[PDB]
Amino acid sequence: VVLQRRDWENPGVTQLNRLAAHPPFASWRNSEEARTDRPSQQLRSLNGEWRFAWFPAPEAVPESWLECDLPEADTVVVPSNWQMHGYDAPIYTNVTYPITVNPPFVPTENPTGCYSLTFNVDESWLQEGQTRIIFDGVNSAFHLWCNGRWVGYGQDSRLPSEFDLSAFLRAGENRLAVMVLRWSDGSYLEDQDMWRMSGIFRDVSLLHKPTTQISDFHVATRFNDDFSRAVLEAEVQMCGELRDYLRVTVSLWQGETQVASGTAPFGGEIIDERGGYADRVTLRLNVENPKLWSAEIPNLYRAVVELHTADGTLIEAEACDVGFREVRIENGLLLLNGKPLLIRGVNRHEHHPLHGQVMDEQTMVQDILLMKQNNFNAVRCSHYPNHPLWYTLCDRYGLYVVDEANIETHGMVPMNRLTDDPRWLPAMSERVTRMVQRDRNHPSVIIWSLGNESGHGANHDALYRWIKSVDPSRPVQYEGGGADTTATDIICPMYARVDEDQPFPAVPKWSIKKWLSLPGETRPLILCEYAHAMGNSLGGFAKYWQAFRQYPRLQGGFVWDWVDQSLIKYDENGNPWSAYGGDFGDTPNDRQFCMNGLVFADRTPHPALTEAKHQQQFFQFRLSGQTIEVTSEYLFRHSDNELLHWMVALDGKPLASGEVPLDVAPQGKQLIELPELPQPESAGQLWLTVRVVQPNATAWSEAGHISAWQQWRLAENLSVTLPAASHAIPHLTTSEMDFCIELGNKRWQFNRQSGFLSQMWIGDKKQLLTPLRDQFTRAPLDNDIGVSEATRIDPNAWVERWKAAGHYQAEAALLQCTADTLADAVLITTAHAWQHQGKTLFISRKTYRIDGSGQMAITVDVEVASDTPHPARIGLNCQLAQVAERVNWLGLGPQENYPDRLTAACFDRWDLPLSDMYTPYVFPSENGLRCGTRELNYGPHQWRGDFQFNISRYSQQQLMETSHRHLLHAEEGTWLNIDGFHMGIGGDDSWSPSVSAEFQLSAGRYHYQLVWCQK
Amino acid sequence: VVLQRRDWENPGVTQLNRLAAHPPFASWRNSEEARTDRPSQQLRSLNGEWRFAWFPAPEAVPESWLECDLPEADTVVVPSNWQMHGYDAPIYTNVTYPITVNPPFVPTENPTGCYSLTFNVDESWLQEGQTRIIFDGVNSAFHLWCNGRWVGYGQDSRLPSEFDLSAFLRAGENRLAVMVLRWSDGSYLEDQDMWRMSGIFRDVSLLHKPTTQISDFHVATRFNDDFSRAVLEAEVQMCGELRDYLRVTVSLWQGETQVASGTAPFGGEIIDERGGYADRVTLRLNVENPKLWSAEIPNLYRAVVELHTADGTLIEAEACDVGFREVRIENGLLLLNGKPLLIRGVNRHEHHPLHGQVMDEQTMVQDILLMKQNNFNAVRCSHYPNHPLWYTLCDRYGLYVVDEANIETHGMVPMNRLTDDPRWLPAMSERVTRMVQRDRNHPSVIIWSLGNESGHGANHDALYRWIKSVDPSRPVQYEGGGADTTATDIICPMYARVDEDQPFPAVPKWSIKKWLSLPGETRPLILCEYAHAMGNSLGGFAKYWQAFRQYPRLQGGFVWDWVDQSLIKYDENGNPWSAYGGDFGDTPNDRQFCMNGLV
Ligand SMILES: OC[C@H]1NC[C@H](O)[C@@H](O)[C@H]1O
Ligand SMILES: OC[C@H]1NC[C@H](O)[C@@H](O)[C@H]1O
Ligand SMILES: [Mg+2]
Ligand SMILES: [Mg+2]
Repeated sequence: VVLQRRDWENPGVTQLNRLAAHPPFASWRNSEEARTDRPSQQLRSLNGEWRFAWFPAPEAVPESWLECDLPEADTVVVPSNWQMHGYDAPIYTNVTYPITVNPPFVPTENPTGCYSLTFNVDESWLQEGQTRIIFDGVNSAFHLWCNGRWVGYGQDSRLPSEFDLSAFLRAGENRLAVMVLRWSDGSYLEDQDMWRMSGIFRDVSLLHKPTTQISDFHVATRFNDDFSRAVLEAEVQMCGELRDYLRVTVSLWQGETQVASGTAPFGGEIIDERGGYADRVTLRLNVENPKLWSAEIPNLYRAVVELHTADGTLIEAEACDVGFREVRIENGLLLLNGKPLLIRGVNRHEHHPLHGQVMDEQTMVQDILLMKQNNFNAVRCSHYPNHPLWYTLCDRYGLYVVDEANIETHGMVPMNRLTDDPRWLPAMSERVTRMVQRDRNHPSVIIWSLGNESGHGANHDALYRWIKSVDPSRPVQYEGGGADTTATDIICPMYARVDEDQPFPAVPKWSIKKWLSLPGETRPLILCEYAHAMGNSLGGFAKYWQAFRQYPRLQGGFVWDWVDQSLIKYDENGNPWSAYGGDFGDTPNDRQFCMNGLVFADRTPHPALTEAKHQQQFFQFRLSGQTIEVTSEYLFRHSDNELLHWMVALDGKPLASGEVPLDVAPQGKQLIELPELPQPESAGQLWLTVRVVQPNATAWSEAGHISAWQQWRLAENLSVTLPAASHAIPHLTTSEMDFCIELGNKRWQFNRQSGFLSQMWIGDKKQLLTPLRDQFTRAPLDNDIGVSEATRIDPNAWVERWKAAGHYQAEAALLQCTADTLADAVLITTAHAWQHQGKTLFISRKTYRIDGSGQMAITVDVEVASDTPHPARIGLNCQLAQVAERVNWLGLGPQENYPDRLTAACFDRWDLPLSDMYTPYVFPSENGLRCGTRELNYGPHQWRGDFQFNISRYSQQQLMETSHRHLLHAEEGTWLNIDGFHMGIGGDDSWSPSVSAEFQLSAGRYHYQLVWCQK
Repeated sequence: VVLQRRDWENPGVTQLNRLAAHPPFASWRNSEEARTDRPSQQLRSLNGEWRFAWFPAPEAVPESWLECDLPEADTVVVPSNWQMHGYDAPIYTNVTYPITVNPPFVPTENPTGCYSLTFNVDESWLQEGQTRIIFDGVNSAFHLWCNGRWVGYGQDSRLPSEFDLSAFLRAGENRLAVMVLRWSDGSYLEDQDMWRMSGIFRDVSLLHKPTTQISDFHVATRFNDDFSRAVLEAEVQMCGELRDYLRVTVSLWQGETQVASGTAPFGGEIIDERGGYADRVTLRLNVENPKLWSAEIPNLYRAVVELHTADGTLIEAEACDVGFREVRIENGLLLLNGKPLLIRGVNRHEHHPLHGQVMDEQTMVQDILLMKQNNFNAVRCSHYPNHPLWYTLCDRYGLYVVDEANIETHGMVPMNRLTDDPRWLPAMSERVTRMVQRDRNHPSVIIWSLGNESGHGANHDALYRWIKSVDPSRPVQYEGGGADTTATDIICPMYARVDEDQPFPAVPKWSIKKWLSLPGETRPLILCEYAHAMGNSLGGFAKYWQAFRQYPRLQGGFVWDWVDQSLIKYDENGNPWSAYGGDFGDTPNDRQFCMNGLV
């Protein structure tokens, strides 16, 4: 009968015998237990060891399995995904569906997981009341049997399914059987860009309720004009037999103090011509001076709802956390508690590198702490409802949540083929209505979303209107169909740029400043995705934050995204390594496109995370003379856990220091006057640095946490002292093959055929393994490669333009190599031309001046053909012979920084182990650059100038040829790249050229100089 | 397997294997035939004599009935209601449901009608193409078998159900079996004040289409400021295999004269980031000085849609009647073709004293003539979609139509118990979406209605918005929940008085002059029911007509109602007499309250 109906290939059947959706219940039988949130005896977990067998299709499952255990089944932990235990491969695909597109049919080869559990039920559970089983998430569809008898069917992987088991359970031993299908007609609605996995991946519980029970309750808060008086409105519904003696009490607690209370019999007000709801009641509770909930100060109350008799015998209690806050759109602005929000948001997927899509408390808490420590206030549930514990932790720690329906049909052509079709309106409505019914009581949820990337169809407008009518208290947003349709209260583009338009047919992406002012437009604009964090990325991030602060109706956005979705594999020696699409034999697949996070899958930060922290800070600073103005960007809190540290330094050396407490009202200013600063004798630039420190621990941070910082140049004294005249003169030797210069124990050799410095000796120890040569290329970054789908190549991507022009293959030809003795120096002059099939790309003219002090001054002038694509860099590289433990530099740091991502970095003297100067991105690329550098020390060498550098054990050629970080091997010696100039990295998106014109090397002529000496 | 699933007690299953809804098709294989509206060889009627047996429940039907005819079955005419042949009693109840209210369950004693037909299919129908069966209305739910094999299931009594029979038919003799249930979970949505009857009560047809076919088409008309230039916009969709040589032509005819024409290959404009519809095409035809449709002068054109090859071989044609008119609400007034309407309307049920709820051409024509001879210009389909011929006759003779979804839950307490519940949103959406997809091309339909007497729930606001988005060309109205909710473009009270207020709790009936001017109110007001014509009645009628003429935003209303719903019984001498509720042993019942007509 079950394989006869094939309910998984039928969009009109989304469930059989499933109970209504409701807020989370524990059925306490004691009000004190409910108030203090203690564990309930009536709610029993079935997590643990279950039996499991895998089958290639549902027709291959033996009939005996319903009756009793299969001999060849294994013991496995629930919750889990079965791909993580090795039964079949996880599939990573972005847009293309992982099955043939033939809606609503799915392949006959439909992998099937059979789970089963034997468990004991207590005798008191069968005498009276209702027993239900709850599956918090099953992917993608399943049938359930209890003691051999069929119970029901469910679809939608991301919301709980509940079934009544009262008529199926017996005293003693019981057996559940659950058959889970990988594919169903629900799969057409679940095309998110993520690993496709399956199984029972969220918790399983039994819940015991009495026959007369609370079946639903809703909480709402209404305010006066100044938020000094609130009304809590609770609506309660019951199921079972109505009696005259039944009563409902709602009490409101703040800690241990009862703050409000109300009691009533059942019976709503008249609703229409036929009467009202006999089985419902509304309580109104007045609260004076309520403490308001926000992400800055997450004040919660506890509401307890009791069903009891008139004589006062308790039947059951339920409870939730309540926050008083009002969200609304007024005159084009999104307001919380009367103030305009600025969203510092990120998109987050539920992902764990060992457990796949199984989430636990420990990982959720780790994410929330790291988010708040980096100045995030908001999270977008991309793109499905989360584990129910997630919303509780966002209520307690304080994050705003955007809660999103599990609907994405990206792989359809056109994108709205299903969402414009009335036969799929039933399936889509279950995904939205059940999410709102589960989550409507959480204060942290402030916006509902209709899904992601499904075009714009009439089913979207209908569901938009359904939510506005059942829940008027939250705005609704939807990005599909060009980001400003009639199904959204907020304009919510993805990857729109700050200043540049992208005029695509039908769905243009205006620049964000222009979009606000299109004729007729009045809504606020919040980007649902911006700043694609794929690999070495977030260039141009500061330009979004400058716009968000200047324009009132630009209210921020959600970065894409929090955590890299990589998985762990083991090699032959059992060493773990990070894997991406294609590494499991999954095909077709979309390769590294699954790794887009600010943090690695193990929750270690990428260098871009510090850039986000700095642009999102809650204190802004200005300097005028000796005065710092501090401006608070808090909306609700006074700065009561904040002190300002300032320091004045001269080229790294500290000169003066101090601290000042911060006493600044929300949205206010404070002026801090600095002491008379010292006048130093010596040459150099003075630097002032301020940092805001939190002296006391919070729920989310340690004592000493740095929350904000800023650096300025003060007075500069230029150096007018001429170098001391030495008595030694460098000696020049000319052979046919070489110029050699000697001075003491030091020796330099220049090859007369190649025209480069080929060797240096200190004593009799060689210093180079490779000559010092010009470099114009970089191992390309993900933003340079410019691919979102592995099958589709963009000929406008930087890496395509550089390969076509021959930048990676260009050969140096020598034009000139000459040597001359001056009075106190030897001068070497060289010129080279880089050519590819007749065309000259670059010319480089160089002088080397070696004086009596030992210092070698290098001067470089480069010309770049105006019709070649602009180069990625202009500098020198070589392979040094020695490996040292430390790197010491005077310049921006201490983390990796690039010309379009250097606002977070500070000028100072930095000292790190060599291994910290390499960023281990899983897909290897150019990495580890430090800009604005004046001095670099490594072993005996010192370089001085005004340059960017990177230093490591991997060549640019090795990083370009290697697809995975675990396959890189350290080379002999150390590779040094020293650049006079370096292109930006981009990252407005990663599938089209995104470097802004002010970060391209387009000048045509370039000059820089270095001194190389031995300290 | 069929009595194991019990699909009739489950609001989440409204159909199995039913094809998509679409405007009426005849599949002509010749453009001239399509233009002149001649009978199609590809559309075959199965009306006539069928076999029929009655059973007290679905579990009492013998298994043999699927294979072959029962000996104790009778010969009966289809279409019919089985209560009119004496198999059980018709029930007249106004508000109270005729079953125990226990949604979604129905009684186990669920009278069951088993119909069957033996018929011949021509050999050319099985070689190529698709063959479908169409039931225009079955009350209330049914399973269908062909040659012993289960085909599908449908609910909603008032809209067509279609099933593909290509894989089930054989050459020579075929047998259909249809098992019809009186009660289903669909009955909770069908609580209209009328006789409760059952059976196959509208036509049954076979339709033959080619494998590559026109699957849907829509017609829309846009105008300049003075109605001197129009654009006819036709959207056409196909099913089957896309080829480069396929083309669509739309021509527009006024009598014998071709007036406009356009041709194109398949391929819509870009819609979004993934492209456009490869299997759709939009033609735009310009028309100068079009003759405008109205109820006073019902000027029609004929649109012919041909699917053909580039060399000009015709694959199939479809056609409809087109009227050029614009309906809109502007500054609080309902305008047709730029002028403010005054609705002289009546509510009409499909009722015949001998045949029950079976409608025929002759009775429809008799009603329309009497309506127009008595100065009516408008009719409200109370409270369900009509027989498809009704809309064609209102196009040709000139009446405005309000077309209403088959949803009424009057007997619930409170009235919005189902329509405020998201688990019934699937069932309700099928009733609205399939009606709009069937009727959107008729010029006579000028307003959509969401149903009748179902309170006001969130399912109403969602469906209101669904229609405004798929069909912006007609206003939407809904009376429930106090007549002026967010689910209506028109204030549409029932039985509000001219000068006197009726201040009921939650749902007051203001007098109509006062309602127009409540702070914030800007919509026009048209009474969806007024002046109850029960017996010796219509006193005070002149006072409504005086108000309608004096106030611009009072634009008329629909009288309740056209025809008395009485039935014929026979005495001992065989003399016919008119019967009302209770005269068939039906109990409980609401007595003479079923007779409310002007005729
Ligand atoms: O990584 C690209 C990014 N683009 C937009 C989508 O919403 C995300 O799921 C993701 O696919
Ligand atoms: O005859 C009373 C009348 N009242 C209003 C209803 O809509 C009609 O169906 C009818 O019941
Ligand atoms: Mg996508
Ligand atoms: Mg009624």
